[PDB]
Amino acid sequence: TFDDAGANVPLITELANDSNVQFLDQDDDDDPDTELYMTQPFACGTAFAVSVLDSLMSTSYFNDNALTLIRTLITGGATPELEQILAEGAGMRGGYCSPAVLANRDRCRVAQISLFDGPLAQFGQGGHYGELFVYALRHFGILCIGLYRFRDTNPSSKRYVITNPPEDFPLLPTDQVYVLTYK
Amino acid sequence: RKFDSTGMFHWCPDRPLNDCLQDRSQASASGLRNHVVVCLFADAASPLIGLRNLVMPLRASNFHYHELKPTIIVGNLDYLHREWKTLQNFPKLSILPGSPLNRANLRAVNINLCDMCVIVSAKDRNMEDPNLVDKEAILCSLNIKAMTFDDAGANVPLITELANDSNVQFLDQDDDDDPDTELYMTQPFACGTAFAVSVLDSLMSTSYFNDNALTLIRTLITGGATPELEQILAEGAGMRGGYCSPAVLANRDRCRVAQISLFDGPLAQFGQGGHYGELFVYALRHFGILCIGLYRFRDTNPSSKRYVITNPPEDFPLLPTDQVYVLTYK
Amino acid sequence: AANIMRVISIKNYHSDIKVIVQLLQYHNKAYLLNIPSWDWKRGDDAVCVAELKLGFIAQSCLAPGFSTLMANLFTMRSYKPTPEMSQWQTDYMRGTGMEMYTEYLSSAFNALTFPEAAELCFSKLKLLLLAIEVRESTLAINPGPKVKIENATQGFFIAESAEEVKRAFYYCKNCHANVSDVRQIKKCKC
Repeated sequence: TFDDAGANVPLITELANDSNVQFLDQDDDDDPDTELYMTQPFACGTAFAVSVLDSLMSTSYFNDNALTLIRTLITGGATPELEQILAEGAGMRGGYCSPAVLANRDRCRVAQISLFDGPLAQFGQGGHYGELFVYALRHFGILCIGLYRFRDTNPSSKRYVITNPPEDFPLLPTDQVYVLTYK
Repeated sequence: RKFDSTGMFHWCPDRPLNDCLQDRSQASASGLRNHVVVCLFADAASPLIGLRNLVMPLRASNFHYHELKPTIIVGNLDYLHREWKTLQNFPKLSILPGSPLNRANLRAVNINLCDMCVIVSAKDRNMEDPNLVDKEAILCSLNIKAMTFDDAGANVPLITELANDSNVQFLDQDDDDDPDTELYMTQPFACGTAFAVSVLDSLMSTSYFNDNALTLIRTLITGGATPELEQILAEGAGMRGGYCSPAVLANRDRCRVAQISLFDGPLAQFGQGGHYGELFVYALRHFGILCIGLYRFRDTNPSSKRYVITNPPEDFPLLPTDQVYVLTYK
Repeated sequence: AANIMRVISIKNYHSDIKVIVQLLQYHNKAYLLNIPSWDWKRGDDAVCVAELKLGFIAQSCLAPGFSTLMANLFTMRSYKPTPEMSQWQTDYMRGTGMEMYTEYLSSAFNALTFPEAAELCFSKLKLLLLAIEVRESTLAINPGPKVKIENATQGFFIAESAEEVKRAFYYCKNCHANVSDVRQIKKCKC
């Protein structure tokens, strides 16, 4: 508890045993037979476990390029030049940069934007995900990939993740949008 | 210039390890070239391998001081403090503390300019997995062999001690040896890039059948450790030395194993399509140089590997790229 | 250490085998980067679970649920509702039915800007195009109006199955069938 709280603070926990997710939060009411990806703490992004990474072996085989995309995103841009420069054992060499390399500072980033205010709030006010997607793409180059919506729409702070909603999927002014952006 | 009290080795007074410890920088500063690099894998608590037996033959009195190869050891510092009590009397010796797998250590050391890189391990010689025992030595070989340099890589001279003779199959590429081949027939052994303690086993039987033959091999490989030196070390006071009388210093002239090239100088006339018998008789008579074998490029047409031909036939042809193992007094 | 010695043995036997290895530690990747035959242009790869787990949670510090967003795309799962599910669980589980797929954009996309191709691919084909392979070649993610689609461009899509993304290869525009039902694209031959 705090003074000028508690369960409101954002948490993410790495778990060694996926089952222990059942203890991690209250007002879950999940059946303990549920697999990790369906549990409330995983569906909200409060839990993570190394087991969900296993199909990176099979996807590395079937399409190597897809493994390089996920990486460019999650590493923030660790190129194989950096992996080689670190393998030289001298540590991470750096300093001031030429404009020619510094050009790469503009890359796509995973960002989150809120429908509560600003130019997209007109879609939060009872619009649809397809209207939002087309508008944001065209006016801003902002490519939307999912929603982060409050589970308690009526009172906890939990939110859940909706990957790639349908074109006609309704929006709430409290929604937040996962986007890919150059700004 | 000083010597061990028996005249046989170059010597200097004791020092603290911190007089010979360097840093990546100081080292690079050092103009190392034609040196010997020792890549030493050890834990602080691991058994003493006795690197005096590596550094002593390289510091014999039959070399002039100007032709003593500088020596640098890359390895664990806490281990080297335990070893140092035996090393502290040898000149032109230095330590760069750290992992030999760290590429910045190898570059500071000028690994590309050395006359030999030795890969050696003090780690547990019978740890759990028979394939894991040599992983540090194999990774160190493959690491150095894959580097690149600027004003390379697989060109640098390497010798690796192996704990399991079979692991020789991983040690190099463009071998194409069948893994059923015994060590002495494998490419890395035939070139002198690999060594393993198993090849020493018949020193027990040869010690029995002709003791004198065991004293020859030793006089050569130790660079001249006489039983007087073995007794003087058994007195526990360390290697006593200083300046020497001409009467003991007379022993500075001893036979040494040397290597000479048929590319230029007076013997090149034999490299130009002569025969080993012509070379042998000529060198013996004019120089007292007794030839015992050849070191010839395997790729005669393009890698730097060479192989060893012990005692060729009298009519055996020569190439101008051959090098000759010889016994010499100069 | 054991898995590095395997890749050494495999590459020593034949250098040109594509090797994919799981690593538990990121610093151990340096040892296999130093193997003479290791080459990521040849498709060799180290799936480093330390590098990956900490990257997924680090992106969650930037976008809170993104570790869940993104980890669901890389495992095959499938939507199978039950009336016992809350409404939010049916939305969530539909999202878990997504995976990320690679397919060639049809020639109908040629010389569109990437934004126009993404508008088309979303609105008409019901597919979320998010990146393209630009010709050596390199991956570009959400590239701006300055980048055109070109013939035999591979695209990266989020979709419910592999049978969905085929539609991007099959799409003809006005040269054949291009209207109404997403089941109606079929194959056209113009």
